[PDB]
Amino acid sequence: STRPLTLSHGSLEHVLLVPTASFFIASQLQEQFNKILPEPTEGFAADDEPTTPAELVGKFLGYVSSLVEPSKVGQFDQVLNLCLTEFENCYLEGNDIHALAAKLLQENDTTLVKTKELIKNYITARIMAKRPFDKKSNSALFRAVGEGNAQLVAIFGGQGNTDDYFEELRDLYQTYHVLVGDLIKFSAETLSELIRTTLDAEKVFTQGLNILEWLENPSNTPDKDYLLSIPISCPLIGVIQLAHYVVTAKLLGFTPGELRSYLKGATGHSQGLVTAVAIAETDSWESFFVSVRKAITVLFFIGVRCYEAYPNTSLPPSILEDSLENNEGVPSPMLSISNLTQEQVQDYVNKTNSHLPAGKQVEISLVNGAKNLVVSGPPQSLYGLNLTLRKAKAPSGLDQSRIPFSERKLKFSNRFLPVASPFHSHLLVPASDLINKDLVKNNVSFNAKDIQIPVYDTFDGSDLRVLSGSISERIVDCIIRLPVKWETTTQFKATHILDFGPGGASGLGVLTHRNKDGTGVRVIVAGTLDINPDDDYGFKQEIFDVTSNGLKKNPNWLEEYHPKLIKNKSGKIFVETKFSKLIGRPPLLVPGMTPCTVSPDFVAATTNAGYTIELAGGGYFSAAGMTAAIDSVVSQIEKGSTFGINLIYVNPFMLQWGIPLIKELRSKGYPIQFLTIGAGVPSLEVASEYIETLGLKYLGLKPGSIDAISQVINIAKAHPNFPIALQWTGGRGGGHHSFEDAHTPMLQMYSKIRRHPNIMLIFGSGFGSADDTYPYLTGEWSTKFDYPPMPFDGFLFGSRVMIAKEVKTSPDAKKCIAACTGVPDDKWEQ
Amino acid sequence: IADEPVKASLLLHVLVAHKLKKSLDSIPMSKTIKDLVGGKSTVQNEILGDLGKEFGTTPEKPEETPLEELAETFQDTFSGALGKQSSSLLSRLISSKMPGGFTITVARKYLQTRWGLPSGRQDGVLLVALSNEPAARLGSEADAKAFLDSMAQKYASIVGVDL
Amino acid sequence: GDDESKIPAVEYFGGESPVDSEDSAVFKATSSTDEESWFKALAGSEINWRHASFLCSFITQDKMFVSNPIRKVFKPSQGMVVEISNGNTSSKTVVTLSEPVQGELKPTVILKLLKENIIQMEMIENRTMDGKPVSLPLLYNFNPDNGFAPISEVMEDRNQRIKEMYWKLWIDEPFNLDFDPR
Ligand SMILES: Cc1cc2nc3c(=O)[nH]c(=O)nc-3n(C[C@H](O)[C@H](O)[C@H](O)COP(=O)(O)O)c2cc1C
Repeated sequence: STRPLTLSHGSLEHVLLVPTASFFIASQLQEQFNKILPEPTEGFAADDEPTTPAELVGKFLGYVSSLVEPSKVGQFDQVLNLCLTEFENCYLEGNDIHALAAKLLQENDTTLVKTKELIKNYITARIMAKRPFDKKSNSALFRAVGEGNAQLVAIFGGQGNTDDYFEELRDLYQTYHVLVGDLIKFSAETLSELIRTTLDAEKVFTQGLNILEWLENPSNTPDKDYLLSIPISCPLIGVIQLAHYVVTAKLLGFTPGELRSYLKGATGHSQGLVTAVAIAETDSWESFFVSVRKAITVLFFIGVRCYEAYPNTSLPPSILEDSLENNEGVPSPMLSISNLTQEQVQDYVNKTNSHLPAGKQVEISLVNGAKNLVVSGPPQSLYGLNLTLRKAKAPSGLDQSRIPFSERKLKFSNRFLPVASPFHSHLLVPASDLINKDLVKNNVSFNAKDIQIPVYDTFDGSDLRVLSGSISERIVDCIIRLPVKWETTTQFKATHILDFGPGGASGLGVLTHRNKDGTGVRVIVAGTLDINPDDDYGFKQEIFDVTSNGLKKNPNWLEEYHPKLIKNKSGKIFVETKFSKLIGRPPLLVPGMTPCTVSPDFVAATTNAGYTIELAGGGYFSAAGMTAAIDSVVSQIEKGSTFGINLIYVNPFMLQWGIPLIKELRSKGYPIQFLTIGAGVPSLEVASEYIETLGLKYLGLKPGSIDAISQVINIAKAHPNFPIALQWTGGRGGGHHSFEDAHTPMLQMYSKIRRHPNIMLIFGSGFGSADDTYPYLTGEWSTKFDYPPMPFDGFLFGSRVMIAKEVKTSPDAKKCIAACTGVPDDKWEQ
Repeated sequence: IADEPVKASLLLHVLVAHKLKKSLDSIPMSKTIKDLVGGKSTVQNEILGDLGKEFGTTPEKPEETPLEELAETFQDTFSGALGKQSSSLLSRLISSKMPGGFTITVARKYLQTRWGLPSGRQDGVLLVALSNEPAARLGSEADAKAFLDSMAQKYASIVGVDL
Repeated sequence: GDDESKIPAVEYFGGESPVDSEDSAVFKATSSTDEESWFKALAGSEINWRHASFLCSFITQDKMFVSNPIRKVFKPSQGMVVEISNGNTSSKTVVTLSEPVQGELKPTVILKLLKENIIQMEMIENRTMDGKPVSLPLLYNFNPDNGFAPISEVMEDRNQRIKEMYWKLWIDEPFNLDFDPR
């Protein structure tokens, strides 16, 4: 026997069959929760107000769990187990609260604030009724790890990921105060003992470090300076990385030994390297609070002794106002130089270090990517560097599109770092010995035998286990002396990567992704919940989700766009690429050239040699004029042989007669295979007409710039089923050309192009032989610029074919084309 | 008063102004989103997710483009449509500042009656409400109508229509 | 590794959009039969003449590219039943269609290789003057050397065959078209 109890808010309701024996207490709870429930609003888009019935049950669960005692099993445990079971039998069809909170955000009018309230309220209510996550959650990731399909590494963030680290630590203590409560008081008692133990700490820490006080009461929380000061910033980033790691392991229901055992390896960035060894050693929940005490003691002693070494220095208001007037950020001993090569930044450092003595020099501290460097020195000598750098940077409101690429002024964003000590700087070198003495005095040593999985050094990328010297000496020496090489350390092979670092969405996870996109490494941002709109990196939800859509890896461009060989019945060998598969001829075309491909002879003589050539619209002025040429092609070529038509997009009159002319020749079954729009890209409406009306097999396009490529992709979106041949041509091409370098725009867009599989990306502009094409067929061309291989579907040869025997070019023009020597890419802009 | 589809330069401006927590005069359009946000990339990447929720397609790297060059690019494929994000942003603006009970329909007919301002003006009018959000809930109904008069006077000044 | 033997082999190389075992099968055509899954299931999996026949969306007439009649005929409608006999070797594979003719189920379309380089979509009418069903041999060349449109309809005497069929259906004389119209 059961008695129905409804909980409603305006239009949304939920019915819960409460046992009639204890029903009269569930209507005592229902009135008091519906008092806590605000006034109803249209859309339910008000904050601290449920939007879904699911978020109303999760708000009730959290209201009842807020009153339950984890010692004294009161009456409200026997009313949580019936509304948390209905939660599991209404909403949680297998998957966690996180993979369905990801459903809510993207589908219903649900926000990240009330989603992280639902996560907190469910997680408090599950562990409140004394139901810890003990079972092994069968996440498709882990299933694949067990089967061997997936490999995981656990990266760990350093400093400067965010302006405020402490807000991720407040969000962990907000959502997970029930689970983290053990680590926070333990760390607060280790540090508040060290302070009375280690000398000078009491001086280093003025407002003290009883973190328990500032996490219970957010109001007393000091500025992000006493917090930003590294003797406090380091240990609390040590804490938050373990806090993510433990929160993951708990939710899963694995021991820190099991989660550690699963991972192929682990690594950290700057001072996150300590967390990686702290999780590599650990075996059991009991044998965790020894890895915690080590990590916290190390980060404490680096922090304290580095702040006593090179101290923070007061700064003239005259420098601070100028630095924040150019939006270069608040001056600090760490400066990030986005979108520039390493050699460039070292050049500028050398130029600034010319005017400075040895004690005040600036030195490249980090390389956090291909083009994402950090420099370190005295704030004044960094300002002195910044003065030189703002004299190179182009104005942000400038259009350079009409300027040659070599004449263009380089565009880049330099900023200062949210940090209060020059990490990986010679300035802190006198602290190394003192740190090492304070470690040995407290007896903190990481033994190479205790570390279970490999852990990758920041400086050289080697395993820390195989170290001859002290592991705690090497870690310190890596943090305060050695410049981190993030593209060197992340040279391991994996399928997924787990970001337990602070920062999340702007964390180290996304940085490593952009550093490694297209090597088939589905990186996971494990430190935050949200949905990736484009879906190239994951979040918290696919850690747990117990489905088939848990294993959805990233692409490995060198693999699925590896050119093959294939053979027909005749023993003819074809190069197989995405493009040649469609057209059934080699993926080599001759693009519409006025006047080289005007001649109906040269269009038929190229087709009868078994190749795809465009008839040049440019050369014809009336529907009759072209129609004669087409017919002459049709009469000359063999049966079943095809060809295409090239229409310039700056001649509206041509398009006006042309587009009908094709449309009705398609209607009469004329062998017109494809239309190539040259010199611009049609609008979505014009392209949508051309694709759906003219009954082609695919639409050629020659986008001019990056913006044009953006539009070409937008047409490829609108019409996903219809093949598009993006015929990308650099400025270095013959005839009507742009000002662009042939390479760079691909190195920006190539990812985004390959996301839509219908686009046959056809490279060209420069080529006249197999040798120089080979790098672009394979995808190795892009290795030179420090990218993953990015292989192309096919080519086009304008200028190379102009001296062919069946081209109408006058015999004296051919001697003039031949005579021309030509020049390598680099020189073309002259 | 003549009805036109909402201007996608005002919409963008309100988003960036309300998103950073700044007024309409402080942030000019001749400035990139990276410049005004400064350091914080946590803001940037989900401003780029909010612009992708409004208009859908965005340019390549709309981070370092002035908001004239970005607004102008939205005019190509925009037509008056508030969509999802701005419609929910006005739904959590009313349900936080307008007195408990005040509906959008009230304000709309009120703008139609007092001012003669149709739906294509009222979208842009509600965007001026959000961007210059009042501090606390305007419990007094008259105070909510005295705010709706001052913001419809900022809308009529900015657009350049006499009211 | 410079060994041509290692290179895969197919019939004809082409006509594969970039977006993407049974010998004796019987496919019943439902009202809500998916056209694409149907045609794939007719084509099977192996790339042979029959695969071209049901998945190419354009055939060749002379030099003109017309809409594939093989797909048009075999378009699934309720009451259609297709059998595929000998569907492990192409050379022998036949595709018989039966439909409800005067209530009862009768064979209509026999698609098969008449030769190694010739298709024949033998079309059959049952509703005749004498009762014996009348037969129309629509020939087609399967040339796998053209990987885009490997199916070219045999235009040689196509009118001669079609007429010769309609003669047997209408006229009750011996077939002869060499007389003066005047
Ligand atoms: C003589 C000549 C005529 C051309 N005519 C056209 C044309 O009508 N339409 C067009 O889009 N591109 C035209 N182009 C550009 C080519 O299609 C192609 O992008 C270029 O030739 C490839 O670079 P390459 O010459 O370095 O091989 C022409 C190029 C040349 C050299």
